[PDB]
Amino acid sequence: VAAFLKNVWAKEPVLVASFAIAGLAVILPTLSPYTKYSLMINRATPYNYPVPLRDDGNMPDVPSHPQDPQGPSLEWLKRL
Amino acid sequence: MSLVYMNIMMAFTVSLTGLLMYRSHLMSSLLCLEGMMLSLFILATLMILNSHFTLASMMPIILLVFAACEAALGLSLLVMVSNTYGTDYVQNLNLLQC
Amino acid sequence: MFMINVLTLIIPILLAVAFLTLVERKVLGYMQFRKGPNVVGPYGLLQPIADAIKLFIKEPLRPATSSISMFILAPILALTLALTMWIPLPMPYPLINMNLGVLFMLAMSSLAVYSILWSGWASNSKYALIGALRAVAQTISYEVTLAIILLSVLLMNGSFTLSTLIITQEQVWLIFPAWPLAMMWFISTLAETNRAPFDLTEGESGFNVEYAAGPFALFFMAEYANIIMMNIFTTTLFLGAFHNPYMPELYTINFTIKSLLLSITFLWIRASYPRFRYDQLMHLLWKNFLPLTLALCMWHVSLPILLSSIPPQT
Amino acid sequence: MMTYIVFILSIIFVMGFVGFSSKPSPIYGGLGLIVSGGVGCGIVLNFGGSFLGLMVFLIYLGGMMVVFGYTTAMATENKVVLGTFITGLLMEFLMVYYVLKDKEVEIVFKFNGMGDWVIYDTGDSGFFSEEAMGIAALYSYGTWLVIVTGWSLLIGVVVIMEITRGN
Amino acid sequence: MNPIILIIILMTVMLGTIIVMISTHWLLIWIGFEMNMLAIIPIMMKKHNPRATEASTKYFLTQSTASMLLMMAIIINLMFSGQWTVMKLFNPMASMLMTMALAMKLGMAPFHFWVPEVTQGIPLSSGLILLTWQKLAPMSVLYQILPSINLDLILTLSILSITIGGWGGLNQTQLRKIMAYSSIAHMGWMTAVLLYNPTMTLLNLIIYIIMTSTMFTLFMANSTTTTLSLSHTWNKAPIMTILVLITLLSMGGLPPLSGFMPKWMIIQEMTKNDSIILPTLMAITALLNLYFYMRLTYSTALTMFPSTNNMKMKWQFPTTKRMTLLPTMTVLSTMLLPLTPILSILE
Amino acid sequence: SMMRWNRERRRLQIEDFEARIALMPLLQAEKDRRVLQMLRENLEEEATIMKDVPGWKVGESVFHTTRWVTPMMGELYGLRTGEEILSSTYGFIWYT
Amino acid sequence: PGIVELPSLEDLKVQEVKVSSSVLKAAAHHYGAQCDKPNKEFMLCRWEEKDPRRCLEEGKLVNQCALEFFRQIKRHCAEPFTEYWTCIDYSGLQLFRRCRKEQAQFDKCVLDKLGWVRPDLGELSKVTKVKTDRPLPENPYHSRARPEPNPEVEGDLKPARHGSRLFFWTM
Amino acid sequence: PFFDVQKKLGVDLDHWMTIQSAEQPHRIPARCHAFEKEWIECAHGIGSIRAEKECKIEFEDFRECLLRQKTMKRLNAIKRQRDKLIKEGKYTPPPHHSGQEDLRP
Ligand SMILES: CCCCCCCCCCCCCCCCCC(=O)OC[C@H](COP(=O)([O-])OC[C@H](O)COP(=O)([O-])OC[C@H](COC(=O)CCCCCCCCCCCCCCCCC)OC(=O)CCCCCCCCCCCCCCCCC)OC(=O)CCCCCCCCCCCCCCCCC
Ligand SMILES: CCCCCCCCCCCCCCCCCC(=O)OC[C@H](COP(=O)([O-])OCC[N+](C)(C)C)OC(=O)CCCCCCCCCCCCCCCCC
Ligand SMILES: CCCCCCCCCCCCCCCCCC(=O)OC[C@H](COP(=O)(O)OCCN)OC(=O)CCCCCCCCCCCCCCCCC
Ligand SMILES: CCCCCCCCCCCCCCCCCC(=O)OC[C@H](COP(=O)(O)OCCN)OC(=O)CCCCCCCCCCCCCCCCC
Ligand SMILES: CCCCCCCCCCCCCCCCCC(=O)OC[C@H](COP(=O)(O)OCCN)OC(=O)CCCCCCCCCCCCCCCCC
Ligand SMILES: C=C(C)[C@H]1Cc2c(ccc3c2O[C@@H]2COc4cc(OC)c(OC)cc4[C@@H]2C3=O)O1
Ligand SMILES: C=C(C)[C@H]1Cc2c(ccc3c2O[C@H]2COc4cc(OC)c(OC)cc4[C@@H]2C3=O)O1
Repeated sequence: VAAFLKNVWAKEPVLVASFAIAGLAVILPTLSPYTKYSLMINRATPYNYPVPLRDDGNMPDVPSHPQDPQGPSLEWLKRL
Repeated sequence: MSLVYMNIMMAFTVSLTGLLMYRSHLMSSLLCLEGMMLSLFILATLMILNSHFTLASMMPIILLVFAACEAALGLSLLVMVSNTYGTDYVQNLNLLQC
Repeated sequence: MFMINVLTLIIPILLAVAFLTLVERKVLGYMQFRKGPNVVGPYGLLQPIADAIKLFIKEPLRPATSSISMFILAPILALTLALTMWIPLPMPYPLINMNLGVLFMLAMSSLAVYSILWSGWASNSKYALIGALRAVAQTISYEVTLAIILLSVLLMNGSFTLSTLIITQEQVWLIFPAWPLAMMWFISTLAETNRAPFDLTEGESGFNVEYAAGPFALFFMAEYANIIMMNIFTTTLFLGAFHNPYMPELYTINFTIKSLLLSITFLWIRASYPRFRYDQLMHLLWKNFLPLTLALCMWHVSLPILLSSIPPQT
Repeated sequence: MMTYIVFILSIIFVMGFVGFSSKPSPIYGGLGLIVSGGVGCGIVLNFGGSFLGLMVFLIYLGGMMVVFGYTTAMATENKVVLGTFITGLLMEFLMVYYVLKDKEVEIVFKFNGMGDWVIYDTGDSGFFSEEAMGIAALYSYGTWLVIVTGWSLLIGVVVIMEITRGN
Repeated sequence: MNPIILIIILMTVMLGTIIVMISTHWLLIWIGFEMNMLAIIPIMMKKHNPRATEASTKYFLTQSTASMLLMMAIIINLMFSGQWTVMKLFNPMASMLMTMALAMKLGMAPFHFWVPEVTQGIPLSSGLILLTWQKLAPMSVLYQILPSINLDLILTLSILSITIGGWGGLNQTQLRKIMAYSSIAHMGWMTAVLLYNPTMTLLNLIIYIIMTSTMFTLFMANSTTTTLSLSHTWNKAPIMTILVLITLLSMGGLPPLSGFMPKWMIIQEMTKNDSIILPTLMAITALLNLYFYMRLTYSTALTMFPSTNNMKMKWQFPTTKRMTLLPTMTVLSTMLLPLTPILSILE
Repeated sequence: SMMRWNRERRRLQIEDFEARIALMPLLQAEKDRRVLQMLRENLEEEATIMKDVPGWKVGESVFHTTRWVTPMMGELYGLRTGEEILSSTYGFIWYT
Repeated sequence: PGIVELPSLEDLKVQEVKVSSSVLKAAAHHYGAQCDKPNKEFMLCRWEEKDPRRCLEEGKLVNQCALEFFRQIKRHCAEPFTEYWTCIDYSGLQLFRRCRKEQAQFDKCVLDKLGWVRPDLGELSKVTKVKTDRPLPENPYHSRARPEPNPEVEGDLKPARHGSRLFFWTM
Repeated sequence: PFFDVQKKLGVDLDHWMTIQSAEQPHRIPARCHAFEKEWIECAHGIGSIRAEKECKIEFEDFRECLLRQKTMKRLNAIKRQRDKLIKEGKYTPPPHHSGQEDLRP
């Protein structure tokens, strides 16, 4: 497992670097803890208007103002 | 309807009649075929951009890619004819009449 | 007022290309333990002027051409494409500020092979046509790695905008996270412009040996109008300078110095090595640059996702 | 005159196809198709399809017609041509005279004769090109499309290497 | 050709047909036809001789022109409907262009002029693929757009295909051209009953595929491409002459064989719809292809022939050729008429 | 360094988009009054032009529905000069 | 069909916010903070009615509350706001990031003289709820009656009466 | 044949690019989103034969949103009568349609 690897690193180091970088690019997003935050930032980016809801009477988790404490927050992004 | 669509379809029909009955170089037939593809690209692009139908914006690229691959395939056939007769004259392609 | 901006773009391009010949001959002279031109002007400064006037009053061939019209269209397309590559270049502000300037420059540089192909058509010499086909296959080979390296870097840019690429490198040069891309990019731009060790138009007779001094001076200068541009493009792409919006000439002096050093680096490469054999640079592209470029394209796809560093879309 | 510029390009586009479907040679046929690709690309760019216009320049002209001119160089070293050219040109200019004197025409479909600046939309799209985000959707919404296209291109490589071998 | 690469390319042919069969979006229909053409081009160039290159170039040009007309039809559908569902079309111009394009992909008249040539230039297995598997996808698209198909166009194409497939095979001594004009005639028989009952179209398609598969499998088993080499079969293997006898009698439509099954049902589904003259002259023309089948088996299959001395060497060796499904396909191509109400499984 | 700076740039992009969002109701109100202004002006000029034509209903909807349809470009800028037409139809496309 | 109803020109007259885009962009965070309620009543009415003719008066309230937003800047903090939107106005992309000290002066003077807290990262993009008194549109698309669906299949499945009934096949 | 593998396996291969009313990136509406939605909700489940005759008005509204033939015909009529009254001289353009009024917002 190290004789063939040293042999291909002595003969074809271009392809060894190629397969190694490709293998890292495949497997490493499944091991990184920051891959969750990529998804989280790309859904926190407001391309559209936050269309308001008609207050039916019972929506406690919806704020009545942007500065209200309920709703989604981005303190995880301001800290990181 | 739109007036530019008439010109793009007329271009398509011009290159379609250029493909059909001339009996000339094979490369000229492939050029007429890719002119047909070009007019299809322009027409699909103007319709999809006109209607603001966002998910079909990737459609003409698909229409490009496949057909350009198709074009590559045609050239290889031509090259095999160009490795058989020395020319791409389509009247050399008459072995299979009998 | 916009026409004044177009002229102050394109006339100093031709002047810089003219004096690049002097810089080439002088820097190649001192690296070869000799001098370059110092007789014709003071310190050789009138050598490109005398050379351009000398070429413009030689007799052209006007040979038996397979096409007269493409013999005319090859210098016109060469100069027109060589001048239109400069119009989205942000230094620090571009002439044409477009959202897709990178893809524009990629497409227009892909259009430059028709000059080589039509110049091989227009000469009746079949060996000049062979050399033109080898030059075209060289250029379309290295356009592949240009496209993929450029895509991998624009995955860190966030857009196809060339002026965004200044905002991208406000903290660090983009040669630090992308130096393998930068070195394959630099050698690939060297192979785009038919520049040594990748030139195959001086020895085994090139595609433009049919042209003599009327169109040739134009072809040549269009060719060097690409070279500076590519280095300027490399300067925008991997060596992004500081931009103060209240003093834009800080960026203009900084990128100008870096682009001069990179064009001199082209001159210093061609004076240091022998040429490739033709299949050796085909071996260099298809078997050495292309697997690494695909691997690093996978790495620069997955890397901003795994570091939570996806750049902004706008 | 500037309001009809898309229309003007379209006329050249039609002319460009009659430029090469008359077929004096695959050389000049390729030249006419390259000029036609440029002007139809200008048509595409004038509706806001900037990425699709640069796909015409990068892939159709810069990628594929290069290979057509290359094969025309390497493999392929009047009256009918000029007659078909002037015939198609007379047909197209009589169509232009009809649709400009009438502002209405019917060859196959019914076509308006005003400019196509009227048929646009008056809104905005915020901080993105809609066409750019629709092409970006190829990787998020277009999974099966990417699969079949990549398999077709891999098969295309395999098929070219099969039939060009001759063994 | 490398057998792994051959498996991959045949799976790509099958995959393109499957993508045309299952997809709801017209672009994926077009993609499946592009995939199918791009994959089938090496199957025709398996032996690498100039006749196969001519045949593949002609097939490429016809299927490429058909694919461009198909995409123009899809694009006019997008103009006049703003959508992409593979269902009925929303413009008679798109209907005409897509019917023309599918007629070019099937090889129906007046676009029949490649089917006898291409089938002649390619081997028997690739001709089997061309005349059986390449019919499945355009018949599926015609099956799904039949609310928009113009009746006069589809019947003109159908009867023109039946007449040209009838009067084109009378002159033929090559077996592949006989199968190709038989293909054109059977596609006319499938598309004339399409707007009346599409289940009988599917019945004709399956019975045709069985009989054509039987004929090409017997051709590969005997290595005969001409009439005269087919006549030299009784002195080598006598049962193979019996099987090409019964299968060619079935393809013309003799009772009580199974190839009488579809077209009789087709006549049975055209008189319900008060069309009497059209299936009458349609089967009049089918009597001409049955008639040259009866010359091509009476004069040159039954009554035994002058042989050659080298055939007496070939008596000492049995057939090691893999005659895959040949007895099953021969039983199904002849003895299936008592199970004629099996057609309801295709509803 | 590119990690820290692209995270900073995403925060700055969210700030720009929220400035846009906060301005969007005022822009929506002005845009609504803009298009109703242009339609009312075109309606009055149609009422003073289209009296010679018999059988003409001024302001007649071409749609069978009674739902509000977003005004087309040639509906709004149909009776104005070619400079404003060219601006509103190719300004963003032709801008630099 | 019918005549499309349009409001008169007096129904469209309101005092316009005649300030530049860099002026609007400079005060945009405090605008979204302080002018929340009429803007959200308008955008709720605008996505619900799907018709701008039914959204004029709420829009006027927007143009009533925006002007009172700027007058309240002009009475108190005209000079730091002017120094701030001038710096916003210099930039071709109108960067907030080039203008942080002028932003700090404007935010300081606004918090001192008006008590306004600038919204944080992630607040103005929230989906908020709006309490209005106007009724819910029962048919915002003006859709007519949908066609009645075809009758579904019911009844237990019996065998075929004497089989296929195909000419002589008794099964 | 239409072997509906996508519904049998419950997978979404290509239903998403099929209509303009489907889920778009960033909630971008098409220009005829409402018309196509109305026509699709009319013609749903009733079959194509009943849809061609019972959903004619929605389909005409949607086709006229797509092509704008009636709107361009009306603009042609108004612009042609306006050109005739300009040539005769019985009409003059107002200052808000000649470009002399410094637009509203
Ligand atoms: C408690 C639980 C357990 C109880 C167990 C009870 C049973 C114990 C015994 C087990 C064995 C049972 C056998 C099957 C049941 C009886 C079948 C029967 O007689 O059907 C009468 C059937 C009609 O008579 P039926 O009075 O209406 O029905 C009386 C029964 O109730 C018949 O029933 P059905 O009324 O329901 O009939 C239904 C319907 C009745 O039919 C109809 O409604 C009319 C449609 C019939 C088809 C017409 C096609 C005409 C064009 C094609 C002609 C082909 C060429 C002729 C043959 C050449 C050689 C292949 O059938 C069909 O449509 C199916 C097609 C005919 C299949 C007949 C069975 C064949 C099995 C053996 C095959 C060997 C070759 C036979 C002849 C092949 C030609 C048919 O007769 C015919 O159609 C004529 C053919 C002769 C019948 C086959 C006799 C089977 C045994 C043959 C032994 C000798 C073999 C010699 C070597 C091979 C030949 C070279
Ligand atoms: C843009 C600014 C400037 C950029 C730098 C360029 C300036 C200096 C230029 C010097 C003169 C060059 C003249 C042209 C030379 C052309 C010939 C040449 O060099 O060919 C290239 C040669 C080709 O090989 P070769 O020609 O030497 O050998 C023959 C080939 N074999 C061996 C197959 C027989 O090398 C390359 O292709 C390398 C390209 C860059 C590689 C980048 C590697 C990145 C490292 C990743 C990590 C690796 C560690 C292991 C894994 C770790 C994982 C965590
Ligand atoms: C799973 C990860 C992702 C994999 C997919 C992505 C790959 C990215 C790079 C793309 C490369 C494309 C072309 C690759 C061709 C490979 C086959 C090959 O080159 O074989 C021939 C070669 C002998 O060379 P020869 O035939 O003589 O060619 C002329 C040069 N002398 O023989 C060789 O060079 C031997 C090659 C095999 C041994 C390479 C081992 C590299 C190990 C690196 C560390 C581990 C990486 C993890 C993944 C495992 C990779 C094996
Ligand atoms: C033998 C024939 C002669 C050969 C020599 C001469 C031709 C070759 C050299 C010239 C090549 C011309 C290329 C012109 C188009 C380049 C692509 C392009 O325009 O991209 C830039 C830009 C896209 O970016 P974006 O920011 O989205 O646009 C502004 C929107 N905010 O888009 C824009 O900014 C859009 C601006 C409006 C539309 C521009 C259309 C230009 C004219 C059409 C092409 C004319 C040339 C035709 C021939 C091409 C080559 C064959
Ligand atoms: C509603 C529609 C849904 C779908 C329904 C199903 C449709 C089925 C259509 C079947 C089409 C089959 C086409 C041929 C088989 C495909 C692969 C192939 O070509 O195999 C032949 C193979 C080639 O091997 P090779 O070495 O190249 O041979 C040259 C000779 N030295 O090997 C040989 O040449 C060996 C010789 C014998 C080959 C006989 C193959 C018979 C295949 C057809 C079986 C009958 C059809 C299936 C049942 C009816 C379905 C409708
Ligand atoms: C553009 C202007 C102003 C003039 C100057 C000029 C030309 C045209 C062509 C050339 C040129 O300058 C130099 C001259 O000398 C060498 C000598 C070389 O090698 C000794 C060499 O090798 C590539 C290249 C060259 C240039 C060359 O070709 O027009
Ligand atoms: C040469 C070909 C293609 C055909 C035509 C033909 C044969 C073989 C044999 C004969 C034949 O012609 C027929 C003509 O008329 C009847 C009519 C008959 O019955 C109606 C009848 O019954 C056995 C027999 C006959 C001839 C007969 O023996 O092969």
